[PDB]
Amino acid sequence: EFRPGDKVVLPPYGVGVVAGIAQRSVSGVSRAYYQVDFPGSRSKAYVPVEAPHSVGLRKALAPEEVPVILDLLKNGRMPLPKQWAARHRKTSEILADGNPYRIAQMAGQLRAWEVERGLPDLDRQALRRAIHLLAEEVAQSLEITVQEAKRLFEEAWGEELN
Amino acid sequence: QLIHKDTGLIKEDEVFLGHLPLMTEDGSFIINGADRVIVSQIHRSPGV
Amino acid sequence: DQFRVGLARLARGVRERMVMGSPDTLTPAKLVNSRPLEAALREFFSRSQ
Repeated sequence: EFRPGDKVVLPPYGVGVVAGIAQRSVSGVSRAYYQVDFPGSRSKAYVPVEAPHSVGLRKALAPEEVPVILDLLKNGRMPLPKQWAARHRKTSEILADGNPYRIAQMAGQLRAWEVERGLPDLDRQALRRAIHLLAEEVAQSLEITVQEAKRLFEEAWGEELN
Repeated sequence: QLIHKDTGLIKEDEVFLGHLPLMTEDGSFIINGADRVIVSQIHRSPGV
Repeated sequence: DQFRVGLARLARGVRERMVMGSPDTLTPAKLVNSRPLEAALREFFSRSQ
């Protein structure tokens, strides 16, 4: 369940607070619907209360989960196919998937490769867009704007952030 | 609003379209920084 | 008239983006377009008699 003021995630919307629940008229009878808003978008969202766990509606990590993610961010890697197709495809799916542990785990190998040989014009967006959801997630949990939030990664990276 | 056919999941998210020229006081728009005018047209009315 | 007939050219630019890529993660923020409409209006306001 999600109360009015719960801090949640709605892929790929990064983070947003739930405003409440309402009966939206969809087709036939109106099932209950959760409401996820994003002030840094001015968008809007309606999430069915039936199976919230099927839309990948997770919740912002707690301040306790910062170090673990950082540790899997600095070191943790993972092999990927050589031809750009499968590799970038996988990375993309992982991105839209909305999984901070997987996005960070990915960011690790992507980082190891970026300063070695160097990152293709594709995997670059697959890195940037990856660090984006992270930097904002940190801003949701620790309530510190993308300035400070991005200032976090600098430690477990070795370099600053864009 | 972009809605899934099966998932029953709703996604609204307002977007952008473009720029639509506005008419002045006198009744003539400004295209490419020039003062132009839209003259009326005439053709037979629809029907049998 | 030019707005609607120009908007249908956008509707087709809608039906080609959704039918591919990632049908799960999509928003109209990626499904719409400017030019099919923008150019449609810019055309009328200049070239028409």
